[PDB]
Amino acid sequence: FLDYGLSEADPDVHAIINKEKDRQFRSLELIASENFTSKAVMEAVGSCLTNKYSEGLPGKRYYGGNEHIDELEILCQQRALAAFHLDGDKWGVNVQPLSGSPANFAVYTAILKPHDRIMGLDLPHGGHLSHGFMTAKRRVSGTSIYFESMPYRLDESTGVIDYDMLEKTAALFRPKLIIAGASAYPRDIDYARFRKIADSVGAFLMMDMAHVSGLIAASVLADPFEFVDIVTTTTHKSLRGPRGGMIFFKKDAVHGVDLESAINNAVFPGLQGGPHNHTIGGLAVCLKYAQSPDFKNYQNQVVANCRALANRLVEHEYKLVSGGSDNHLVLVDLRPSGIDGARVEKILDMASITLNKNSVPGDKSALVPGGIRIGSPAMTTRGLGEKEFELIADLIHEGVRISLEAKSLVSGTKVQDFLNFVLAPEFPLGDKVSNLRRKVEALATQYPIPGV
Amino acid sequence: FLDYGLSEADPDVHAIINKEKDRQFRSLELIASENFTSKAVMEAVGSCLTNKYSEGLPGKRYYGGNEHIDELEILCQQRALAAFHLDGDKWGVNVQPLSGSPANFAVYTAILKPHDRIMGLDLPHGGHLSHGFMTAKRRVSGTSIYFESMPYRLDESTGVIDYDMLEKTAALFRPKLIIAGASAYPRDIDYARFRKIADSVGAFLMMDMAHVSGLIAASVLADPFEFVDIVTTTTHKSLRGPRGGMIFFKKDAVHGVDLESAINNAVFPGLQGGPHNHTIGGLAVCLKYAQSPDFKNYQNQVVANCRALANRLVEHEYKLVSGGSDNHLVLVDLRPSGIDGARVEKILDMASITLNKNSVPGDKSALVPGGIRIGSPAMTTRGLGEKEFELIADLIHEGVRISLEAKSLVSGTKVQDFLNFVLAPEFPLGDKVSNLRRKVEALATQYPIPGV
Amino acid sequence: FLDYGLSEADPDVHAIINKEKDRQFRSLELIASENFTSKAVMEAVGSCLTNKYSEGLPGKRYYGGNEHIDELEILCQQRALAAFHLDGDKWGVNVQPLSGSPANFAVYTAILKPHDRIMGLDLPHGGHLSHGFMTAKRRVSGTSIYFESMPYRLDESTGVIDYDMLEKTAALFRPKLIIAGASAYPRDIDYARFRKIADSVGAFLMMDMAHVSGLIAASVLADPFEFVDIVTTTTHKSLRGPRGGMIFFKKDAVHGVDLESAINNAVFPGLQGGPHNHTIGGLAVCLKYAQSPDFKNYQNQVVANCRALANRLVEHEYKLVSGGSDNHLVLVDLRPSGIDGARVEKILDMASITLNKNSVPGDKSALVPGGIRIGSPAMTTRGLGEKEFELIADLIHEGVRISLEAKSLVSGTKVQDFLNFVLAPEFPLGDKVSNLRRKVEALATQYPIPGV
Amino acid sequence: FLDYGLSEADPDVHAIINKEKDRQFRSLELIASENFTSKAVMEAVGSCLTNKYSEGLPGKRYYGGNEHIDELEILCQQRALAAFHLDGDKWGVNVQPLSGSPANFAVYTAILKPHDRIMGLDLPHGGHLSHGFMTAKRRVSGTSIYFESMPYRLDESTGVIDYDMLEKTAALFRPKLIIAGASAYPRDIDYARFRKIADSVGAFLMMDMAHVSGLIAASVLADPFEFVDIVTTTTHKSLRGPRGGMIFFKKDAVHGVDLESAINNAVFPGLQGGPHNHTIGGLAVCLKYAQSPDFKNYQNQVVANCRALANRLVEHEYKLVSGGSDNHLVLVDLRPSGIDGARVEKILDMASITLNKNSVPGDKSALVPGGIRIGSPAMTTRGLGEKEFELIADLIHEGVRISLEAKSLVSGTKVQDFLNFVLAPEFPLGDKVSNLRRKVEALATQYPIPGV
Repeated sequence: FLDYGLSEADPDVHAIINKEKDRQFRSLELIASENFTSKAVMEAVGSCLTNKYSEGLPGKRYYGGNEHIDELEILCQQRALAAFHLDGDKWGVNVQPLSGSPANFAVYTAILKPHDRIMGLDLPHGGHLSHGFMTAKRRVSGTSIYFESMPYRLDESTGVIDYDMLEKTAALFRPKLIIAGASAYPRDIDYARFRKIADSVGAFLMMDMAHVSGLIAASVLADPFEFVDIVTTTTHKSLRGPRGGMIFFKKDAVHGVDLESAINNAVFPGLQGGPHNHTIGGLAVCLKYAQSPDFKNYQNQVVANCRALANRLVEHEYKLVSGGSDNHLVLVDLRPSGIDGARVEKILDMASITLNKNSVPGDKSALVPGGIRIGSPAMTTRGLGEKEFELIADLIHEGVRISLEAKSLVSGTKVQDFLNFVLAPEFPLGDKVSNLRRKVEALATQYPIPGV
Repeated sequence: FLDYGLSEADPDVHAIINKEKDRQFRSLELIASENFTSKAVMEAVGSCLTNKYSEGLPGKRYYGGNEHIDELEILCQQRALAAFHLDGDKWGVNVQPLSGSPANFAVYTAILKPHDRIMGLDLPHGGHLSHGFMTAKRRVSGTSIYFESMPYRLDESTGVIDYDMLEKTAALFRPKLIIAGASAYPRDIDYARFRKIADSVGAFLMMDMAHVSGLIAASVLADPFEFVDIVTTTTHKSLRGPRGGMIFFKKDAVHGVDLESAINNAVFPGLQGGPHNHTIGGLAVCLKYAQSPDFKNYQNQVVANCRALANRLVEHEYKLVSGGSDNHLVLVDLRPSGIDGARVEKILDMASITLNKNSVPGDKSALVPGGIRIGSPAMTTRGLGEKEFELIADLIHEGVRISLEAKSLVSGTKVQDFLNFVLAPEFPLGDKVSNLRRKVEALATQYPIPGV
Repeated sequence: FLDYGLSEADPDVHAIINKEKDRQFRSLELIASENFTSKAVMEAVGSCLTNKYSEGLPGKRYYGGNEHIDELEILCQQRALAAFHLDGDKWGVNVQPLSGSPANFAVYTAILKPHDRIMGLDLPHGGHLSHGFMTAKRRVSGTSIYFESMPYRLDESTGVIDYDMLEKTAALFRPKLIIAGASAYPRDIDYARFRKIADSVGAFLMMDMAHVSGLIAASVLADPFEFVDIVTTTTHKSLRGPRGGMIFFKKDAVHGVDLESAINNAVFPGLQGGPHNHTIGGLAVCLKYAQSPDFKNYQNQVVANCRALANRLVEHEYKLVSGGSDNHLVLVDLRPSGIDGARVEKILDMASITLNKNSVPGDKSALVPGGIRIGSPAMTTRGLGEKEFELIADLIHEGVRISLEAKSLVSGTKVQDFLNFVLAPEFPLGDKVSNLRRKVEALATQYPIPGV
Repeated sequence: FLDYGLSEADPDVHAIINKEKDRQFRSLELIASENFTSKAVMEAVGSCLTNKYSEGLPGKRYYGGNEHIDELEILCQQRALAAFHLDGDKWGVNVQPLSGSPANFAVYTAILKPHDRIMGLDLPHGGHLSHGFMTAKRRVSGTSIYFESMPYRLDESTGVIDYDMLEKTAALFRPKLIIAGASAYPRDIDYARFRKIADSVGAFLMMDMAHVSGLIAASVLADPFEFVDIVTTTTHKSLRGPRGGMIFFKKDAVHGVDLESAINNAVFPGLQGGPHNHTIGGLAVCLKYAQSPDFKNYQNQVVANCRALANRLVEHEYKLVSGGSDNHLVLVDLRPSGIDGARVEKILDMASITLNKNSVPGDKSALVPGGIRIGSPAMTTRGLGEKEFELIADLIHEGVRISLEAKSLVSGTKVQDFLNFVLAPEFPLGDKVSNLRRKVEALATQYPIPGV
C-alpha cells in the first residue's frame, strides 16, 4: 500500500501548484469573478467526501451508506436559506448544481420546454453567455440552442438597463422567462420594475446573483428575493466559497407550477448524476461564514474599495461605463483614452495586475473589446482598504500609459501584432513593465492570503 | 485576518467529515461506481487552484494570470492521451467537463442538433440516464428532452446486448449517434459490431467508458479507441481520480465534422463557464498513476476479485445476470432466491455492507428491482484479495438470508413496509444484523484506506 | 352507364346552388377578400382536368399520361410571369399551391428550419393569421406552432406600419424571414424600407400580395418584385381566378439558397400530393385576362370606388383607420360611433350587405372588434361606379343607425344577447331592416353577375 | 363587361382541355389512384359556389364566436357519415381539407406536438409519403420535418405487413400515433392487431383510407371505423369525387383529448383559410352516390376486375407482390422478367396504357423501381368487366415484351439513354408500339366516359 503526498507522487503537479500559489500571493488579482477561498473550505473540498455516490436528495437516495452525506446536505441547505434570510416554508434550495451555468440550465429545463422564450441582458452590455447568446452566424450559448433567447439592452448612451424598451419588447416577444442579473453590470437592478414587466406577460422571473450574492447576503445591495421566483448563483465569486452552484425557488406554486419538484427533478435525474459532496462540504463551510458579522464588514469594504478605486481612475480621466458603480466592480471604457481592453489586459498581466478585457456599449467590433472590468473582492479578502485601492488605480493608470506607449510603437495595426511585439524578447518597454511589476508585487506581498 | 482550519472554523462540518471518513474505513464499500481516491489527488483538489478563472483553452483564454493553469491543463491533456495510448495527432481530449453527465451532454451538443436521434442501452438493462430515458408518462433524462432517444436492449433470456436486434432497429430508426457503454453491464462490449452497425446508417459512434476506463487503460478489457469516434468518461469510478469528466475525440474529420472544434466549443462557450482547475490538478495526478505498473496490477486484481466473489456467490446458489462478469462488477439476480434488491440493499447497509439495488432483465415492476450490483474496485484499492472477496460473498449471503427472513416476517407487502419494519427499535433480527456488522467491520478495519 | 346532370343526380345540391345564385344576385358583397370569377374560369374548373394525377413538375412527373397537363402548367407559369411583368431569367413561379395559407407554409418549409424566426404584421393590426398568431395561451396559427413568430405593429396614432419600431425589434429578434402584406391594411407598403430592415439582419424578405395582387398586376400599387425575394398570393380575391395559390421566387441564389429547388421541393413532395389541374386550368384563364387593358381599367375603378365610399363615410362622420386608403378596402373604426363591428356586421348581413367585423388598433380585446372592413372589388366586377359606392356608404350608415337603436333595446352587454334579440322572429326593428334591405337589393339587382 | 365562354375567352386552354378529354377517352387509365368523376360532380365544382364565402380568416374562434352553420357543409357531413355507416353520436367529420396530404397534416397538428413520434408503412413498401419519409440525405416529407417518423415494413417473403416486427419496434420507439393505410398495398389491414399494438404504447391510431375508401363504404373490405380513432381520406380516388379530403374522428375523448375540437381548429384557422365551397358541393354529390346500390355493385366489380387481371398476369408468368390482391390494385414484381418499372411504364405510356412504376420489397435502390402498380377503378367506372381486364393483362404483357426488346437495343444502363432511344423519331420498335396502341385504343373507345 502506497499513498504518497503530492511532492512525492507527482513533482510536476506539485511544482505547478506552488507556482500558482506564488503567483496569487504576489499579484493584484482584480478579476471581478475571482476570490480567495478559505483554508476551511479547501480542507472540506480536499476530503474523503469525494468518494461517495449519493444520487437523489437527503432521505431519498438511490444508494446506501448516505447517513453522513445526508446530514451534510441538509445542513448546507439550512445554511443557504439562513445566509439569504429566507423562511424555509416560503423558499427551498438545491445545493447540488455543479456550477453557475449548470444551475441556470437546470432552471430552464425545470420550467421551460425546448424552444420556449427567454430574455436576458445582452452579452456585450454586461450579460452572461448562459442567459443566451447568438451571433449573426451561430447559436453560441447552449441556452440559445435549446431555447429561444432575445436580449434586452442598456441604453448605450447611458450604460443603464433600458427598462422602458424591455417593457415594450417583452410585450411583443412574450418571453416565458425573464432573467435579471449580470456578469459586468456595475449598478443595482430595479427588481420591482422586472416584476412589473414579467407580470405584464405572465413570465417567470429569475435573478442570477452569481456576481453579487455576498453583497445581497450582507444586505449591501437590494434583495432580489423580495420580487423574483427563482434565484441562481455560483458559490465561488462574491460568496467566497468552493466552485459550485445553487438554485433557490419559491415553494408556493408559481403560474401553477410546483417549482421545488420541477427544479429538483431537473437537477437529478434530469441533468446531473451524483452530487459532488466534497463541494457541498465546502459550500456548507462558506455559508456558515456568510452569516457572520465579519462577512458583513467584508462586503461593505468591498463596495467602499471599488468606490475608492473608481474615484481615482476618474481622477486619472478614465471613463467608466454607467459613470460609476454601486457594487464590487467597475467597467472602464478605454476608447476615450485611445486604446482597447485586449491590449491593456496583456500589459497589465505582464506587470502582475490581473483583470479582463470586457466589451463596452457602442463597441464596433466584438473581436476588439473596448474596456476592462475591475473587481475588489479578491484583494479586499486579503485586507486591502481604500488607500491601497487608490494605489491600485495609480498602478493601473501606469499600466495603461505603458500600453498606450506600446500601441504607438507597434507598427502592425492588429491585436495579434501587439501581442507578438509585447511578448518578443526584444520588447523595448520591458523595463517599464518590470518597474511597474516591482511596485505591484511590493503592495500585494504586504498582505496575507487565505488557504491551506 | 483570520484563516482558521476546518476543525476551528466549523466543528459541525469537521465532525461530519470525520464520521464519514470513519464510516468508509469500517464498511465494505461494494458500490461499483465508488472508489477511494489518493492523498495526492485530494491535495491537488483541496488547493489554491480553485481560485482561478480560466475560461477558454490553453494559450487562448478570456482572463489574465493563466500561465500556470495553462501548464497544468496541457500536462493533464497529454497525460490523458498517454494513459489511453493515443497518438496526439489522431486523438484530442477536453479535460474540462464537470462530470460524466455534462461530458455526454457536451458531446450531443457538439455533433447533434436538437431532436436528433440517439440510441443507448436501456436504463432498466444497465444503461445510464444520460444516454436517454423516457417513461410512458415523461421524458426523465435531459437527453430525452433535447434529443430523440430510443433504447437498445439486452436479450432478456441471456442478459447480453441483443446485437442482432440493434442492427435491425438502427436501420429503421436511423440514429445520428449510437452510444456504447453502461452503468451496470457485466460483459465486454463488441466494439467492432457497434462500428458495423453505426456505419450501416452513417451514425457517429461513442463509447461511455465511465465504469471501465481503468480496465481499458490497463489493457484488461478491449480498447474502444480502436473502433469509436468519441469516448467520454467520469474521472472518478474506475480511473480512481477526482469527480470530473473527460471527452476524447478523433482529430480526422468524421462524417465531414471537425470534432475537436465542435466538442471544445460545446464545452465552452456552449455549456460550461470557468474550468475547475483544482479538479483538473487532481485529474493530472490520477492520470500519471494510471500509466504505472502498479495501476495495471491493481486493475488485474479488480477483475480477479470480482471473479472470486462471483464464484463464491454461485456456490451459495445465486444466479448472476449473463452468467458472470468480464469486469469489475457482478449483477446478482435475486428473484430465484425469492427476494429483490431494494430489500437486500437496506439490510446489507445496516450491516455496513454498501452496494445498490439494480434492475434485472425481465423485472415486471420498475419500482421493485430484482437484483443487486456489486463491484470490487473500492475494496481492491484497500488491498483485499481473492480470499477476502470470498469472505465478502459469505457475508453478503448471510445478509441475504437475514433479508429473506426479514421479508418473510414483515406483514406489509411494499418496500416501505419492509423499511419501517427493519428500522423499528423492536426489529426482531437486530441481533443478527449486529452480529453480521461485527464480522463485516472486523474484516474492513484490517486494511488501510487512502486519502488525506 | 348513367351520367345524369346535377338537377337529376342531386336535386338537393342543385337547389342549394340555385339559392346561392339568388343570394349573390341580391346582395351587396363588400367582403374585401371576395370577388366574382368568370364563366370561362368556372368552365375550366368544372372540366375533366380534375381526373389526372400529376405529382412532380412538368417533364418530370411520377405518373404517365401527363403530356397535356404538362402543357397547361407551363402555360400557367408563363402567364403568371407575364401578368406581373417579370423576367423569366430572374423570376420563377410555382402554380401548384392549393390556397394562400399552404403557399405561405411551403415557403417557410423551403427556406426555414423548424422554430426559425419570422416577423409579420400583427393580426389585430390587420395582418394575415398565416404570418403567425399566438394568444396569451395558445399558438393558433400553424405558422406559430412550427416557427417562432413575433409581430410588428402599426403606429396607433397614424394607422401606418411603425417602420421605426420594426427596425429596432428586427435588430433584437433577428428574424430569418420578414413578411410584408396584410388582410386589412389600407395603405401601400414601403418595400424599400422593408428591404433595408431585412438586410440589417440578413433576413429573407417576402411579400404576401393575396389581397392586392390585381392592383399590383395593373400597376395601381407599388411593385413588390422590385425589392422582395419571394411573393405569395391567392388566386381568387384580387385576380378573380379560381380558389388557389402561387409562389414567385428569385432564380438567383439568395443568402446562398436556390429558392427554385427549395420552394418546388417543399410544395411537392414536401407538403402536397398531386396538383389540382382543374384549378390550374382556371388560373391560366384568369392570368390571360389579367394582362388585358380591361383588367387594368377594372383595377383603377376598384380604387376609385373605394375612394368614393371612403369619402362619403367621412361625410357621415365615420373614422377610418389611417384616415383613408390607397387600395381596395377601408377599415372603419366604429368606436367613436358607440358600437362594435360584431353588432354592425350582423345587422348589415340581415339587410343583404355582407362585410366583416375587424379588429382596430387600440381595441382592448379581439372578442369585441371595434371596426368593420369594407372592400370594393366584388361590386366593381358587377359594374358599380363611384356614385353607386356613395350610395353604398349611405346604406352602411343607415345600417349602423339601426344597430345603435337595436343595441339600446338589448338588456345584456354580451354580444350573444344582441344576436338573440335581432334574430328573434318579432325583433321590433324588423321593418327598418326590411326597408334597408329593399334599398340594398334594389341597387344590387340592377347589375348582372358573371359565371355559368 | 363581357362574360365569354371558355372557347372564346381562352382558345388555348380550351384546346388543351379538348386534347385531355381525347387522351382520357382513348387510353387505358390504369393508375390505381385515378378515377373518372361524374358530370354532376363537375357541374357542382364548376358553379357559382366558387364565389360563395361561408367562413374566412381569422374565423369565429378568434372573435369568441359560435360554430359556423352552413347548409351545404352540414349536408356533406351527414352524407359522409351515412356513406360509411357511422352513428353521428360517436363519429364526426371535417370536410374542409383541401387534399389528402393536408388532411393528414391537420390530424398531426391536432393531436401531436412538433417532433412527436409517428409510425407509418415504409414508402418503398407501399406507404404514402405524407406518413413520413426520410432518405439518408434528407427529410423529404413535411411530416418527417415537423414530426419524428419511423417506418414499419412488410415481411419481404410474404409481401404482408410484418405485424410481429411492428409490435416489437413500436414498443421501443413508443410512437404517439400509428398510421395504417397505404398507396400500394394489395391486401386488407388487420385493424384489430393495429389496435392491440397501439394500445400497447398508448398511441393514437389512424387509418388513411384514400386508396380504398369506396371499398370500405361498400363493405367489400373490413371497416377501420370498428377499431381506429381517426380516419382520413382523399375524395377523388376510390370515392370518385372532386379533389379534396376529409377527416373522420371519434366524438368520445381519446387519451383525454377532444378530437373534434382539436381537428377542427387545426384545419381552420390552424392550417387553411376559408373552405372551398365548390369542392364541398361536388363532395356532397359524390357522397350521395356512394350510398347507392349501384356504387356497391361498382366497388364489387372493381375487385373482380383486379382479380381477373391479376390471374391473367400470373398466366403470363408475372410475379405479384403478396401473390395477388384483396383490393383494386396489383403490384407486379418485374425483376424475374429482367426489366424495371421505369422502362416498362414509359413504353406502356407510349401505347396509351397509363400506370406507375413502383418500388417492390427487396429492391436495392429507389432510383430503379422493380415493379409496376396497376389499378382497376378508373376503367371499371367506364364499364369494363372481367373479360376486358383479361385483355388488359394481355396488352400489358405485349408492352413488357416490347420494353425488353427495346432494352437490348440501348447502349448502357442509364434510364435517360433508354428514354432518348424510345422517343427518337425513328425508334425501330415504333411499329410494334403503334400496333399495341391501336389495340389499346380499340378497347378503350368502346366505352363511354363520364363528365361534362
